Amino acid sequence: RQWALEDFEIGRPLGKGKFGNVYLAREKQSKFILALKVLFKAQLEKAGVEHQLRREVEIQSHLRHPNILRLYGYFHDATRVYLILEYAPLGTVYRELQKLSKFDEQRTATYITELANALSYCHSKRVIHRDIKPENLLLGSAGELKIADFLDYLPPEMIEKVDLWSLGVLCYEFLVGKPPFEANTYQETYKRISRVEFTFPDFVTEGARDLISRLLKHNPSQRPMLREVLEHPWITANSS
Ligand SMILES: CNc1nccc(-c2cccnc2Oc2ccc(NC(=O)Nc3cccc(C(F)(F)F)c3)cc2C)n1
Repeated sequence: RQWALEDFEIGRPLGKGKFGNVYLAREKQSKFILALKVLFKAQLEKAGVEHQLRREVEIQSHLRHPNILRLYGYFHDATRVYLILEYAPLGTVYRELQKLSKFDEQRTATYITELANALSYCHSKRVIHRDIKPENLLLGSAGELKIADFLDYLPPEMIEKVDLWSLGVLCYEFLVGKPPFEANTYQETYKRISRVEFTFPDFVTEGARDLISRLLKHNPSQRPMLREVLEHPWITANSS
């Protein structure tokens, strides 16, 4: 397939992102609704990520999972790069979280389940996802989470099995409304993650504390496998 900008009808802006604006779009060849990101060669060059982007897209093109935001393909012209992406009608988990302040245990477990299934898919094909932020987590029409990930969220080994640490930080944030190691200073945040200093408010149930505590280990090897997250009693009791 040899894509071009002529193949799409451009609709409303969906906001700014890292290295370009994202627009609602509709492909003339199929009438199908999607999202189009516009990037700039000069901006990608000035930083030095042009080679990292070309790799990410090649990997991203070969991933078919309902909990990963689909990259249908890509193209470029003289001065721009274009990503053809699945549109997520329900927005970000980030925005939802600040709207709702926090999530109950059914919403959290269901999300973690969805994440762990997407992270399992990627494991069975030797693809590794680093840190995962709520900003990179999008929502489809049926409310299902979709990963759009091509300090507070980084494990101790990346600042001094990364998937699992991310699952633990998110599970905490979803229920509590703030990341577990957040502090007023970058140095204080550093100390928290390195020493793994988190405390639960009174309302976090014991089953959730067991999962989070097993996920937030300093030693990467002592973190559970993704199957063990999916079979955890708290997860299966609360997931839809
Ligand atoms: C509302 N529904 C909806 N639906 C689909 C999209 C959006 C969307 C909207 C606004 C912004 N990003 C949006 O989606 C994204 C689109 C790509 C990316 N990833 C990305 O830009 N990665 C990226 C870039 C440069 C260099 C690099 C590199 F190579 F350096 F790592 C890696 C991440 C998001 C989150 N929104």
